[PDB]
Amino acid sequence: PHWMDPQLMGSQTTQYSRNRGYGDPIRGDLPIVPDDGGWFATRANPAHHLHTGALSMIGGDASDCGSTAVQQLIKKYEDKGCNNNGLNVMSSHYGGV
Amino acid sequence: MDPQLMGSQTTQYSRNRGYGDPIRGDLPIVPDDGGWFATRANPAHHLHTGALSMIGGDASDCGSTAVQQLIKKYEDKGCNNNGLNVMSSHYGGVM
Amino acid sequence: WMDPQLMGSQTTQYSRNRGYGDPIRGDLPIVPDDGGWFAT
Amino acid sequence: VEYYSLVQPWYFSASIPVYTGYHMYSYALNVGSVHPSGSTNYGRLTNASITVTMSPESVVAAAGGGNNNSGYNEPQRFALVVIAVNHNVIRIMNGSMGFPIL
Amino acid sequence: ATRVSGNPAFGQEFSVGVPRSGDYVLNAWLTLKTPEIKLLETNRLGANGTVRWTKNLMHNAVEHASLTFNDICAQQFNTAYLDAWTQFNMCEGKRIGYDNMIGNTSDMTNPTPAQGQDGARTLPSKNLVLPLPFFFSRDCGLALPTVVLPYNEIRINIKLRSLQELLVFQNKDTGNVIPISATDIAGGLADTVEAYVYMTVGLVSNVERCAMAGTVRDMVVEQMQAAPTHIVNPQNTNNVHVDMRFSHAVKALFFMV
Amino acid sequence: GVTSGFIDLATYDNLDRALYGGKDATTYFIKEHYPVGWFTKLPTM
Amino acid sequence: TCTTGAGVTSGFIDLATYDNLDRALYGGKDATTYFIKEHYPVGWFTKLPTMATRVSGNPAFGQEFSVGVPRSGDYVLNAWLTLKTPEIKLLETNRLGANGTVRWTKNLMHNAVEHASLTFNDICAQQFNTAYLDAWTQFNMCEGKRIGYDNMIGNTSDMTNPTPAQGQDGARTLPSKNLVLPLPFFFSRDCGLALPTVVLPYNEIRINIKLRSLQELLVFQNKDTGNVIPISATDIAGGLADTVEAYVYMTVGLVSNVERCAMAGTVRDMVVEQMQAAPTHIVNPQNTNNVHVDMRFSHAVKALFFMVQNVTYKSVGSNYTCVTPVNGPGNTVMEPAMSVDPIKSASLTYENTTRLANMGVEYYSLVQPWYFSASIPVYTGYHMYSYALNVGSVHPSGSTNYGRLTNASITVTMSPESVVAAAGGGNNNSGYNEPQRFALVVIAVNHNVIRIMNGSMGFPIL
Repeated sequence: PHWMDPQLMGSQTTQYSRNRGYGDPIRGDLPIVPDDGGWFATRANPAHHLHTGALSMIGGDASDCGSTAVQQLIKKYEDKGCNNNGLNVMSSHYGGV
Repeated sequence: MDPQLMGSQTTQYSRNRGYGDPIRGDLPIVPDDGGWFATRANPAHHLHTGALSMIGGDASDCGSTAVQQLIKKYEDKGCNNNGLNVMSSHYGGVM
Repeated sequence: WMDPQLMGSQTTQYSRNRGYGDPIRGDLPIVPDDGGWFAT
Repeated sequence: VEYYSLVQPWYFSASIPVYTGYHMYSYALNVGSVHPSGSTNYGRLTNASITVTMSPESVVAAAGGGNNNSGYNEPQRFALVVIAVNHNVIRIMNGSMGFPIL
Repeated sequence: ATRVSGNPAFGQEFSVGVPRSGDYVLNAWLTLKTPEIKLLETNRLGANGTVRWTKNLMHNAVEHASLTFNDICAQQFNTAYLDAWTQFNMCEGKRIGYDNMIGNTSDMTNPTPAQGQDGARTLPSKNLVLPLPFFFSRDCGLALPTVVLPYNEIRINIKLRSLQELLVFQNKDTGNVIPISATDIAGGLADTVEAYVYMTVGLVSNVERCAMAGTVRDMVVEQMQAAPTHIVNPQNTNNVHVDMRFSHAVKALFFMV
Repeated sequence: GVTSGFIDLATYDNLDRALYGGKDATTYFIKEHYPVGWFTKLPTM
Repeated sequence: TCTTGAGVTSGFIDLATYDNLDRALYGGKDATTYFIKEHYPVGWFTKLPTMATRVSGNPAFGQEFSVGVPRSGDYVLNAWLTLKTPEIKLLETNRLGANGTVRWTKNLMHNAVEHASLTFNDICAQQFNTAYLDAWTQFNMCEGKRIGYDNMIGNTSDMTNPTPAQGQDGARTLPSKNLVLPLPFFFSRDCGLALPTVVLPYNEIRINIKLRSLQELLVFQNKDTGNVIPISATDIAGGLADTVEAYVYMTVGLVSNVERCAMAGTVRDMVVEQMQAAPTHIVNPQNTNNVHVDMRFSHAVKALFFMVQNVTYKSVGSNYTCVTPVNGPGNTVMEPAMSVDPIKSASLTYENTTRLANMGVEYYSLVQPWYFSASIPVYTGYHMYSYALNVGSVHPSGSTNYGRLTNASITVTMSPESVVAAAGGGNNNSGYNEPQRFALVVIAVNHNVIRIMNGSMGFPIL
């Protein structure tokens, strides 16, 4: 039952450096391993030097959802084979490169 | 007329596709059928696929879930002798 | 109490749609629409 | 008329109007409640009517001849309006919206 | 909101679509900027003529406001229903705010004499907001699954009223009202009006946003039914019988002459 | 737009997990409905 | 039939109307019914008021006094401060002479009560001031209690009525009546959140209140030109009473012995709401028409209350209008010819990502309070933006934590009325006769978690 327990009882969240602000809010910072040494080797901490981005929750394409279930549904549903009353249409792919 | 009949044309999206979310694609919904007040909408030109494929994708190297291991591995963690027991912020994202 | 009120049984009452029917000869016997989508 | 004007809003509403008119009769315990309360559907009911008896002030103001800055300097006309509020059910499935009861 | 049908003008009807990219739309309000009114010395009533905005500038000039899906008439509200609802279900504390935000500021309803008279006050020009009462705006638990409804087209149609009946032209002596004319006021009557529709959307985490997909959902909503108006002549008769006809489970009946 | 919505959705931490989140966390925009009794009322002298 | 006075058959035809649509709403074996209220037992408890013993000096205007919270109870759930105003007697020998009036400032309480803080041992857990008090009382005010609150805190049309000198027609004495201000705290927000004095035997609970000097509480107006100058001891008879008597009354509760020892020795987590104020920023509409303020907050903010406060005269307070009030007819204060909020439009930016565009001032003034609050302010100013569905609800709703958020900024566009009132040139009794100055204030309300264990409190997340 010491005095001033509340100040020393608990924990505080990590505080980020001013460099973290420049990171892309949507796309997380690229994972780059820091270097060490005694010659101009900055030992910056990625924990408060990297930005995780906003993609972590929105992305994932687990089973349904995302940009794969809709891809499969569109590919299955859109019709193929001749045109008859028309001039033929090709299937446009929405994949990445 | 041979050059005209040669080849095809790109798909024609309906005006409803322009109201969708451009960043993240809208949810895949199977259209209903029937002869009573049922619309046979075509998802191919009625849905928006979003942009979660060109910039998105959980790559082996890139990805927030790939930076997570780096952050945890290089985090000091434990209890320190010169601070106030800094707590590990957890990103996750499970609602 | 409540015996006079709950002893009886009221007669059926028809909707206003029946008032437009043919009095001399009745309407044709047709089954009604049943379903969970725009079904009366 | 004071019944609909004051007594009904006192019990089955969240407020009482501050102007003349606006007569209410509610079958539900709370008008503003989204959750359904007591109500009678008029589709199964046969024809229903409302009888209204008007005040002598209206009949003596319908004819003109009033002096200046009295409001009824000219003949006055009236029109009765009736509004009801009802519940309904909406079903969402297969990316479509529609009533399941029609 | 991206307007795609017509243009906002007094006396015309314009439609606005409800876009996706939200998850649950739960609030909609129409903002409209009133013009500048300046009485002229050439009015027919001359000195004995005053011009003032009508009572409930908003809740007027907005009638037959409808919400529809695809091409089916879904729900509608009008002036009398708006007045009854805002007179009966008004929450105290917000009453002053509403009676200041829908007009009725005692600066637009105060008569203004002509230019040559002692009172040369002009009717101020400002913008007013009317929150559209819809089933989704009634409660936070009722919201449109916009992502789950990609195969429809939600439309909101607003039909404004002409500027002729929005301005009361009173006579200072006999208390008579006559229709306004373009030459009565300076600058004419601007038929075009400046107005927009704003909506509030909600965003949710994907893990449940697309876990709620592919399901059937049921909602309970409230609509109105307005009987056609009946002309009443107290001179001939004192008692009037009016027969109604409604369909669904009526909750309450509002009436007034 | 919705980029700002994504930005302030991405702000998630331990306090946010303590307050919101969880598999059993009841969400808004979805109101459960339960049946009530069937009754009627009318004034009487 | 008959439909006599005691008629009941008319409802049977209404009951008969039940087919295919009311089956979904009513009916069912599991359907609940009205007219049968379920009764459940509750706890056994009593409550009574209790004086709080002073610990640091005596109350005095312009000074700070501290009072220790009375322990040995079971739960503390109300606290309020009562203070008796002095007696004001104008003198004909005042500096302003005949053309001079003295009156109490608008909102006498919420002024001379600032930096009201609650401390556990030697660490602060909550602190509020004038701006937060005004915003909260204008946005979360239950109707019917407005007149009572006005009588409690001043502006009762009697304290703030200008009084001319003794030799003039108006020689009324300003009454010396006691005023009561409830203290909004996390334990006072709801009865569910109450301080466990039985579970806190080791911590010491203290409340610090700092008053304001009497010089900056009396409006010394000029009768004709509407000029405000600081008051002096020789201006009024009897001098200035620097020392005043003030009491803090606190309500404590008691619980049954069965539950007093049942919950002893447990780890408890409580969710509370607190405030945090951005540093003031002087606004000069003459140079630039836009003003940007950086918001640097930490925890899960719930709403942001902002306004622009006229700061021309220190004597006048709670004036968020471009023109200061002046004396009017009938020895009553009246609003000047023009009285509008200096804010025209505002926007929010998240590091070059504008979350909220250049929306009009009427949005924050009317649309936001009408949807996500319990009341709409009746005075000009007091704009808000709430991330939560209901501000007044203690239960957490939608919110964002600024700790992981980058530098956020708020931008405001000035108004033509403010930019013309900033310079002088106003005529007599126009209010803006002298040049006007404005300042911008930003308030944030956020959530936090407090843990009780081992007979002590603390913040597990800091």
